[PDB]
Parts: sequence; structure tokens; C-alpha cells
Amino acid sequence: MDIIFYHPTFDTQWWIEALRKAIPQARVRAWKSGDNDSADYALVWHPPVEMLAGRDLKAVFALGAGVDSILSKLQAHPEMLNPSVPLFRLEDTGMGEQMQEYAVSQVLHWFRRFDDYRIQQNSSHWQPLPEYHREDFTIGILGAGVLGSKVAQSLQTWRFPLRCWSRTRKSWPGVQSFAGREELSAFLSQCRVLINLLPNTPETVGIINQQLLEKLPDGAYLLNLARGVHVVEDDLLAALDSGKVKGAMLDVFNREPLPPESPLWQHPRVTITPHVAAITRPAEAVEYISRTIAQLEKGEKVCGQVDRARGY
Amino acid sequence: MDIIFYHPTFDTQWWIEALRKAIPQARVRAWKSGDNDSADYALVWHPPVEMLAGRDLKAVFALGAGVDSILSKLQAHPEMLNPSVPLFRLEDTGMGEQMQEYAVSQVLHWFRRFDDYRIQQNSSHWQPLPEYHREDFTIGILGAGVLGSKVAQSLQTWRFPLRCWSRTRKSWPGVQSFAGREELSAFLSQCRVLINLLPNTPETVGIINQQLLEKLPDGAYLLNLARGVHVVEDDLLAALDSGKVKGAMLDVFNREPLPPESPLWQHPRVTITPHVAAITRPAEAVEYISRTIAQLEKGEKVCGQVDRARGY
Ligand SMILES: NC(=O)c1ccc[n+]([C@@H]2O[C@H](COP(=O)([O-])OP(=O)(O)OC[C@H]3O[C@@H](n4cnc5c(N)ncnc54)[C@H](OP(=O)(O)O)[C@@H]3O)[C@@H](O)[C@H]2O)c1
Ligand SMILES: NC(=O)c1ccc[n+]([C@@H]2O[C@H](COP(=O)([O-])OP(=O)(O)OC[C@H]3O[C@@H](n4cnc5c(N)ncnc54)[C@H](OP(=O)(O)O)[C@@H]3O)[C@@H](O)[C@H]2O)c1
Ligand SMILES: NC(N)=NCCCC(=O)C(=O)O
Ligand SMILES: NC(N)=NCCCC(=O)C(=O)O
Ligand SMILES: NC(N)=NCCCC(=O)C(=O)O
Ligand SMILES: NC(N)=NCCCC(=O)C(=O)O
Repeated sequence: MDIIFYHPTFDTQWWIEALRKAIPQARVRAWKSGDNDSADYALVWHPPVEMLAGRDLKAVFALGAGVDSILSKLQAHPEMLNPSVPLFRLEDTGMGEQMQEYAVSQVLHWFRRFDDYRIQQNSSHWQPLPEYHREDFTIGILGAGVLGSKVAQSLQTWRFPLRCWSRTRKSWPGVQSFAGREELSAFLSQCRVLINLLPNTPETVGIINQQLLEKLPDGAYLLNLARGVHVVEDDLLAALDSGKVKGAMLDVFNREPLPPESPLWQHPRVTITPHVAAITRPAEAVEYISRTIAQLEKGEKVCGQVDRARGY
Repeated sequence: MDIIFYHPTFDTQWWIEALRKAIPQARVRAWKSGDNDSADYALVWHPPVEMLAGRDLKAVFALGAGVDSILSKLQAHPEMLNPSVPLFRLEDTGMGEQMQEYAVSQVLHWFRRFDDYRIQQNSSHWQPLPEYHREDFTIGILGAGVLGSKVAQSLQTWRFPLRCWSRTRKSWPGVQSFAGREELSAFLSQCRVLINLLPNTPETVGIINQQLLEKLPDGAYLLNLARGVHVVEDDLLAALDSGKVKGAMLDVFNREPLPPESPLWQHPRVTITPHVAAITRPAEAVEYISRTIAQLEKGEKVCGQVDRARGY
């Protein structure tokens, strides 16, 4: 087999060599403009149309969890990826645990009122605060996928009430499963903490807006770990200023880097991280890719596969 | 049986009634100065010498995890508590989980560099930071008791390397156990995060001082959940200012409320909470007390028992 690799910023030389070692019968090369030699598999992030167009690839592996960008490019350039070509993404490969670290830390942080204690510390003010209780701290997860489920799991340990929202029904024993737009209002109504792990799709763009935030209980918290386009930033600022939302921690933004003019930077109840919630673990990604290729070859049934019609 | 109850600040009436219901053959009363009627058991916090002196009680239950204060008072007033009287404290009764919430939240917070990202947010500065790795993030727990073990357990989930320090050897499978002063230097040498869950005793007063902090790896973090007297605050400020300690989160202080003149309040790498790490859960405390009384009565072997000679 022949494998072509393209990534705008990764250590191309490291990846190529790691893939050779993990698939020793594989000839692996970095794709450059003009390379129209044969390829069986393509490993890509933000690929040029030229790299894929007209290739009857056996599979394409997106080097990310999200496939927002590549699907949107195929819409604009249908010539780019023949419908025969199966599209895979990176499922977990270490991002699950990273999402769990971030959510558990911050849910507990809000639950123990470390935000209030920091404000009082800023005035040298010593004042014990009433403890919150779990019954009033339901955690809702928008999106119940590879990452949502991992996060739900790691929060169940702490005995918070849990609910999730998705297109289709889930069976997780401790987690009340809400499905479809018809059930979104009910889902939102009890969510003291709302965690966004949705994919970026036309159906979810701007879903976190005024109408959604108004259905939340008062003094809610928002943790956006998914995509910036899910949030209407001005509606969120209004919810923060009205006290509807007590705190928001955001890792992703409509424009990244978030430009200095955004009021989010200096807003008091907002915490910002620069899209670092869960990054690729290269060795685990190389493991997932070689394993998937091996499974495709043995005719075994494989899962981590994008549905282009569905959008994710 | 007759039970006398004293607490300077708790809801005396609630506690009395809850104890009646949990021990329905018990006559329970609030102790007031001059009450020299008979008592079988005394439930106390910061008790007047008069309340206990000369009583041949069947047991005394301190309504706290720490027995610093009551043992120090018996030193000053040996007439207060006959050596025949067994002394119990509150073991766990919900404080374990509270310690786990606080430690897991904050260990993860430092491990994901949320402190650095907050500083960059304060300048509207967008800059992804190199991820820390577990091998460089050994967590050491000073004190390996009811609370230390609970905290160790909840951190093992996250795959941090773990070590604990105590007087006597521990057997916890994933946790390297250090014992005695002769092994303290070795224990400290790898501790990226140091968590203090020691009791307040003459042997541990001021243990966190210049000599201890110097043995820590650079860029260490201190989480003091035990007693303020364990820390020499000026040595810690010097370690913070030299960069030896990257961050400290403190719940307990030599003087509480921490007076406004302390430099800890406004120091940049210091986080303060007003002694709220783990508070009594009254219903669970009433459960532990009635259960222990029942066990003492059945001649069953009981554990949660202070060794007055040892100091804890
Ligand atoms: N911040 C970061 O660093 C970072 C890192 C990695 C990933 N991410 C983001 O996290 C996202 C989720 O990753 P994942 O691996 O968990 O994706 P996934 O496994 O595909 O799960 C997506 C979930 O969203 C639900 N969903 C999709 N469209 C929906 C709709 N219209 N209504 C209701 N629910 C809908 C799906 O429902 P069904 O189960 O019913 O299909 C599914 O449960 C990625 O798409 C990426 O944008 C961010
Ligand atoms: N911040 C708060 O809100 C809060 C709440 C509750 C408790 N606390 C504090 O937490 C402390 C610990 O509670 P706990 O229930 O875990 O106590 P514990 O079960 O009695 O455990 C104490 C541990 O400290 C160790 N230790 C005692 N003296 C030592 C010495 N000289 N050298 C080395 N190790 C020593 C003991 O060693 P061995 O196992 O060898 O005996 C034991 O492992 C309490 O005393 C209290 O001060 C604080
Ligand atoms: N795991 C760490 N430290 N970064 C994640 C992605 C970087 C990468 O794959 C490359 O640039 O070669
Ligand atoms: N969209 C761009 N440029 N980077 C995303 C990287 C991490 C992530 O969120 C994922 O892999 O899904
Ligand atoms: N659990 C909560 N909310 N506080 C802890 C101790 C208060 C208490 O026991 C009393 O004053 O009666
Ligand atoms: N020492 C005083 N006044 N209060 C302590 C209360 C909580 C605690 O740390 C414990 O129960 O050990």
C-alpha cells in the first residue's frame, strides 16, 4: 500500500516515520502540489482540493475529531472526494480523557464555588459560603458521542444528576437521555451546567442562543468544548450580564485566535482557553489509523466513519 | 443512656432532636454551665473544662475531624478528662468526598495550566501552552489517613504517580509509601504537587518550612487542606517569590479569619478558601455517633479512636 500525508502545521517528518514503523509494508510520503502518483490511503487536515480530487482512494483519514472543514469543502468542491471514498476521523485517541480532565476540574470548581471565593479573595474578604447540593446541580451534555459519553462517565463518579441530548436515544444507566429538537426544551430546563460536545453541522450552528439560554435555570454555567459557531457570543454576553448565566468557560470561538476586541476576554464571569481542550496524541492516532486499515483489509466491520449526508 | 451536647455555633436544637430520633432510648440535653447531672456520653466542640471535668463518661465524641484543640486543652487542664474516658472524633462522615472534590478539581486545574491561561486571558493574549505530562506530575500526600487515602484514591483514577508519607507503612497498591522523618527527604524530592492532610500535632508544627520546600522539584504546587500551623507562611511566600513554588491553594491559616494584613490575600500565585475544604455533614455525623455507641455497647471492636499519647 501507498499512503500520502498532508498537514499544514504538524511535524510531517515525525508522522511519516511513525506510520512507516506502524505499517511496515507501507510506502508513506508527504503530499506536495503536483504529486499525482498513486495512493491507497490519504491522511489529511485542511487538504488542498488537488490532493484528493479524482483519486479513488481506499479511505481518507481526517487528522482531527471534527470534520466541519473538510465536509464544507466537499460541498463547495464536489469533485474533491468521490462518494466511493470512505471518510474517517480520529475517534478518541486520547481526547476522551482530555475532555474528562477539563470537565471534571471545572464542574467541581463551580460546584465548590471557587469562583466566588476568588472574587472575595480579591478584596481580602473572608466569608464562608453556603455549600451547593447535587440535587440542584444537574449536568446536561449537548451531544452524546465519543466525547460526551466519556465526560458523562467521569462525572457520574461524583454523583451529579446527568442528562444528555442527541439525535438518537441513549441507554446509559445513570443518564437521562433526551433526543431531538422536540425534547430540547425539557432537556435544558434542569441544566445547572451545560456542556457542549456537539459537532459543527448546519443543524447545530448557533444553537446556543438567547432562546436556548433563557430555558436554563438561573445561575447556570456554560462549558463550551465543541465549536465556536455553536454559540452566539452576543446572546451569551447578555445572559452573563443579566445573571442568567453565572459563569462560562470557553475553549472555542467563532474567530480563532479570539481577536482582542471581543468583550469575552475581559468579561468577569468568562474563562478562556485557546482551543486546547483536547489535542491529538500522535502515537495513539497512528495506532488508530494502522488498526483501522488492518480492519478494513480483513473485511471487519468498522465504525469511526463519517456520514457525509448526516454531516458528522 | 444520658447524652450531653455542646457546640459554640451549631444548631443545638436540631442536633439534640436528630440524636433523640437516632437513639430513641436516649435522653439528650444541651449542656449549660452548672449542669452537673449525670451523663453517659458527651458530644463536644471547644468544651468548657467544667463540662467534662470529673465525669466518668463512657465516651466523648469531638464534633470535628481535628482534635488539636481538645488535646491541647487536656494538656493545660489534666483534670478535664479522666484517662479512662475514650475519645472519638468524626471519621469521614462525608468529609472524604469533600476532600476528593477539592483535590481532584485543583490538581487537574494546575495540570491543565488553567492558572497560566487565566494570566494570559488578563492581557487578552491568545497562546496555546505545552501540555504537561503525568510522569512529571507526581502527587505526594503528607498524611495517609482517612482523608489522605480518600484523596489518593480519587487521584489514582487520573493516572498520576502517587506517593504518601506517614508514621507507619501503607499497602495501597498504586501508591509508593514513605514512612518517618528519615524518609521525608526522599518523599519530597519527586513531589510536583504536595497535598497536606496531616493532623495538628507537636511533631508536625511548622513542618512545611524553608527546609521542606527546598527539597521539592521546581515549579511545585502546594495544596494545604490540613491546619495552618503546618505552614510557615513567610517561608512559603519566599518560595512563591523565588519560583520554587508555582502555585499554592490554602484553606487553613495560622490565624483564621486570615487578617487583611497577610500578604497571602493579594499574592498572585496564591488561592485562598476560608476553611471550607470539608465540613461536617450533620446527618452522617449523627449516624456515625449512634452507630459507634451501639458498637461500644455490643463489645464490638471500634476504631475511630484518638490516642492521647500519640496526639491524634
Ligand atoms: N475543543 C477541542 O479541543 C475539541 C476537541 C475534539 C473535538 N471537539 C469537538 O467535539 C465534537 C464532538 O466530538 P465527538 O467525537 O464526541 O463526536 P461524535 O462522537 O460524532 O458525537 C456527536 C454527538 O452529537 C450529536 N448530534 C449531532 N448532531 C445533532 C443534532 N442535530 N441534534 C442533537 N444531537 C446531535 C450526535 O447524536 P447521535 O449520537 O444521535 O448521532 C452525537 O451524539 C467534535 O465534532 C469537535 O467539534 C473539540
Ligand atoms: N480544611 C478542612 O476543612 C479540614 C477538614 C477535616 C480535616 N482537616 C484536617 O485533616 C487532618 C487529617 O484528618 P484525617 O481524618 O485524615 O486524620 P487521620 O486519619 O488521623 O490521619 C492522619 C495521618 O497523618 C499521619 N501522621 C500523623 N503524625 C505524623 C507524623 N509525625 N509523621 C508522619 N505522618 C504523621 C498519620 O500516620 P499513621 O497512618 O502512620 O498514623 C496518618 O496517616 C485533620 O487532623 C484535620 O486537621 C481539615
Ligand atoms: N501531543 C502534543 N504535545 N501535541 C499535539 C499535536 C502535535 C503534532 O502532532 C505535531 O506537530 O507533530
Ligand atoms: N480547526 C482547527 N484549525 N483545529 C482543531 C484542533 C483540535 C480539535 O478541536 C479537533 O481535532 O477537533
Ligand atoms: N452541612 C452544612 N450546610 N453545614 C455544616 C455544619 C453546620 C451545622 O451542623 C449546624 O450549624 O447545625
Ligand atoms: N477549628 C475550628 N474552629 N473549626 C474547624 C472545622 C472544620 C475542620 O477542619 C474539622 O472538622 O477538622
